[PDB]
Amino acid sequence: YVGASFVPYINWAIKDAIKRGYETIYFISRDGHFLKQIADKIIEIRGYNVKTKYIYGSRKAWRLPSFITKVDDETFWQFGNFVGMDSFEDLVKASYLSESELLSLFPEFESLREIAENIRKIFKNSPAYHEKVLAIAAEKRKMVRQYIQQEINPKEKFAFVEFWGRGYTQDTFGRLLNDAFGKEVKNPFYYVRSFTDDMGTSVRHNFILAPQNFSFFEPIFAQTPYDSIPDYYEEKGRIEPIINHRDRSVSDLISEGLLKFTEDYLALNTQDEDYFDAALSQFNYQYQLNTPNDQFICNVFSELKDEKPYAPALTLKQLESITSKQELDKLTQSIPISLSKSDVKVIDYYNKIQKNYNLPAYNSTPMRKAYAVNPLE
Amino acid sequence: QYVWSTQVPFRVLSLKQNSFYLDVSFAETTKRKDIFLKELNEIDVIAVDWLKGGVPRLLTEHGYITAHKDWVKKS
Amino acid sequence: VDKTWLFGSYAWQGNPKALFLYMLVNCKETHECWWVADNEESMKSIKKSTGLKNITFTDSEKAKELFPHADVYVTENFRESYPVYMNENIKVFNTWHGVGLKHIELALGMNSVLAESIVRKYVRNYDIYKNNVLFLTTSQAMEDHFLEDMAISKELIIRGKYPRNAVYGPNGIHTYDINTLLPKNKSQYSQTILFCPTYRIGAIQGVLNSLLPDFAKLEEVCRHKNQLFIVKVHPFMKKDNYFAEMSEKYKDSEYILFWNDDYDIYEAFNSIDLAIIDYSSIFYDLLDAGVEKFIRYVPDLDEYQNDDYADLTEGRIVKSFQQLLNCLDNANIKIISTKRKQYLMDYFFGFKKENKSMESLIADVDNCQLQPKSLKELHTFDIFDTLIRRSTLRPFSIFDYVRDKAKASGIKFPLALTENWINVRNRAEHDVRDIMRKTTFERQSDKIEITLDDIYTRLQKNLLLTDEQTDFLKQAEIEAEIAHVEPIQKRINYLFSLKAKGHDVAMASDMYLPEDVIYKMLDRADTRLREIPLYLSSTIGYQKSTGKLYQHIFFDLDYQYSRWTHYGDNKHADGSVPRRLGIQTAVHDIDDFIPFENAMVNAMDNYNRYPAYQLATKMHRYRTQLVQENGFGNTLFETKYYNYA
Ligand SMILES: [Mg+2]
Repeated sequence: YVGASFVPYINWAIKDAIKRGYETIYFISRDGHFLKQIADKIIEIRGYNVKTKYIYGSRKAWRLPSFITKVDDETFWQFGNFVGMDSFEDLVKASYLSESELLSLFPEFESLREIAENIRKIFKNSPAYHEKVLAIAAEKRKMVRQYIQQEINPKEKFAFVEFWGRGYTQDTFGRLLNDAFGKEVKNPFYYVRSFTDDMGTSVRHNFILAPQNFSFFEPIFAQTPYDSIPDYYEEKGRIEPIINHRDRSVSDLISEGLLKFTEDYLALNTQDEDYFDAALSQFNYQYQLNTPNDQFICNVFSELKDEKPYAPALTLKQLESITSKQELDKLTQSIPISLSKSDVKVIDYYNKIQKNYNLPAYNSTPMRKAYAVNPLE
Repeated sequence: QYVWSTQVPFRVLSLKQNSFYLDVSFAETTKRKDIFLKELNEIDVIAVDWLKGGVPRLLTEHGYITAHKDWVKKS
Repeated sequence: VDKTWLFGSYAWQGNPKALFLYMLVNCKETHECWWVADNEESMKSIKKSTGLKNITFTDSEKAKELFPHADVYVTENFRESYPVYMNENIKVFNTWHGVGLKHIELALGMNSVLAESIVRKYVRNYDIYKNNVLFLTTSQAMEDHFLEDMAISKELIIRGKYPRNAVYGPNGIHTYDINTLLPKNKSQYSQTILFCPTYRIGAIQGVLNSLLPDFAKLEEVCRHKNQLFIVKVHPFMKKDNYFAEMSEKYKDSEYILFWNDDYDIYEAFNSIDLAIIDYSSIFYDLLDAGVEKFIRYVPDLDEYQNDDYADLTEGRIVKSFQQLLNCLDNANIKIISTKRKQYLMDYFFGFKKENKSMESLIADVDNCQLQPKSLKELHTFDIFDTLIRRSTLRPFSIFDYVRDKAKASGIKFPLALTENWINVRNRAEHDVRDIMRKTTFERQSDKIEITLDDIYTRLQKNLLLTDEQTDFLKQAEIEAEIAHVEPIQKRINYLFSLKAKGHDVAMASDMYLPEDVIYKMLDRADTRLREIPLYLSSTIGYQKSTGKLYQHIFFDLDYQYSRWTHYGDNKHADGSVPRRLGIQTAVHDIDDFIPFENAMVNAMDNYNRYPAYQLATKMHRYRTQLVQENGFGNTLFETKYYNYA
């Protein structure tokens, strides 16, 4: 499953970069670990002439420093920094400012310790806030600019290979590139898909041209053996990313499988390797995105810790404690998979309550294992 | 059993109290409930629109009516 | 009793209520007056609280008796629905809900949160609005403003006073004694203040908490002066927890009284000495009720600034809570100057000074003559599968054709593109659509319609195609769509018959093709169609599926129509959605294959799919002609179709 999901894409991207004349391919933090492993294996086997490098970063480590001369209005939009708040800690963290330092400017905010829209508005209305954020950003940008200048060779014709996103992170990183190299630096990003046109120096090469949402695959990438890069630091006069490691077992097995699959996949007798990449990708993405009762999507994928599972099975009392879709999303990231994993009585109760609580309609059947059925012990 | 003509418009008499539908499907949600075709009244039919199957519907300025011979009659 | 008047609104309030009470008192012999509530419980509440007996409710047997032969229907709004049995010649006395200098009704446009409701209201009841609504105007300025913002007949205007501002005077009407609601008798304060703030949009903390943070200091400053501070916040403001908290903390205070909204505050205007207002229309009402001391408490004047409030509102300015306290304690607020009150009263209620009375208003109404005009209708038409169709029926047939041309031209294409052209192109279109939907912020626009150029740009940029390939494919699709056009002659001739009857007709279509390609297709179906107005989604950016194209049509045309009918094939875009906008729909069925034809087409690969489309469409045309042209019976049709196919 994970090979079909990743390897054909990386193959397409590597071949497309060789075609477009890219000399170096950079893989960005977290999402780029497995993808760079795959690309290295492909280049080794096929003997392609292209270098690969790994770059550490993240939204948190790159958004604030990207504010060169202005704070992006996107920061105050539906997908800005004040998006996803669930508690007061979430609000204080999105604000960039401490609870005390923030409540000093917004006493009205002392309460609650629509709402998000008004919060974004009040944030947008303060020029002092804008200038303070700009100062903080110009200060945090020193280490990011030095990291870029030390890790990325600007005299080459290079590109970046990601997996999924809106494209705003790519825009901020391209702004950081321009500030670090002092010129209009074309940054092309490879995605499986993105929802935005080319903007400024950001160029976007997309693998699949279909209205599919690949956030689905975030759990797999979240098995990378270290947390999201929070920021940078300096030692030995060199800038380095803060890396707080995690256990390597899951990522070890995932990389084992991915490289086995790469070997097996490059050995296939294809009449047209590009067409097979495209066809296998189409089939595999369609299947994994529209098969919530699949044995392995149920028993393996949806059980990956994201630490709580991505879409675990549901219990009758858990559904008795819900009354909205918001409350249920806190319980699982995929209602179809969770239901396909739950007992028949749970499914029947969900059906009973869905018409009233306005929950998505469950249109699948319980998962039936297909191979290694029953306990093998 | 269906009353219709290739030559539109054409007058029809309402044998029974006939309802108006805003969709050839004659689905409940498309049946008008604000007004109806009174029994023994006449009305002009300005178009004949056919379902996917083989049943005709007679369009009036207020919506579709049935073509069944027990409910309408060409004048 | 000669005349019969019903009065209606969503609440026991307003000019409807004022005039209703004044007539039930001073017009018991010349008019029979009833109040129609929206439901039964509303009537029960009104009757329990007021003891009147001339109260019925909508669709009540009393209402079904009165409405068919009533004389006047008094309202404070352009109602969203009117009783279907309401008499043909009734006089809709629309006594508006306030005067001011803000846009309303049709002026709110398509960006308004009430756009759908406005379109529904007007599409439904334009005949009533234009031929039966006597709108009450109070001054020439207000009459001009309202005639600009609304669709009312200048001949049916009624000039006079606002009944709710001139009926509950000292010796006038009162359904309740004010002293029974106050801690002390009204003469038991040094004065009374009425605080009427407005519901502000962006409210981190409750609108009330931001305006009046510390109620303890307010009550202290009111005791020190022996004032009665009466708080009547906006309706939505009453939902906040701070409102209820402060109402409970001072539920039995001698100076801070949270007005019980179960009573009409207008009845008490004559008892109000001071008014603390911000941006609400009620100010003018107060000015018309005799109030003369005004405090404009506008802490949020920074927002409304940078855009005249100064010249058309009275009241000393106070922007800070501390300033409001200093003003309430200082007791330095003079009565409105004679010249300024004369100015404002002229500007806003000039037609008042014409010695206008309540009975004068009732006479002007009753003595009015309805001279209605017969209005034209509007008829919009879907294009694809309504006025025109495809010689191969299914849309994807086009794509098939295009692929076959690509693969046959000699220009080399990528295998993934040729062999999989159907999926490639359809999924690229839906991809571009999702991109539009997800980039409404980045584009600062709610329009989300795509164009053919967007689809082929996506394809070219992400498949690394040459300009030759992309232009070949795009021109092939355009030329194929044009060459496969066929007319649906009966609906075209019906459209033009409608136009010849004097109705206005137009076409509203959701399609990515450019407007010129659409016009070429129409011209190949029927040249006359080129002269009909066109609302193409690709040109406008709004679609019928979202209903936005219907709103655009409503606000773009000079809507003067007695009825709107939409003819189409889509159960949603041309049915559900338009019906939600109050539009009468005539939705027919799209052409479609039957089992044998479908299986034939579905059984072919790339080499044989287009001719299979041709043959299946020929079979469909044959059975169509047999059943719905020649009028054959079941057995004859079945025999002929079998022998053929
Ligand atoms: Mg259509």
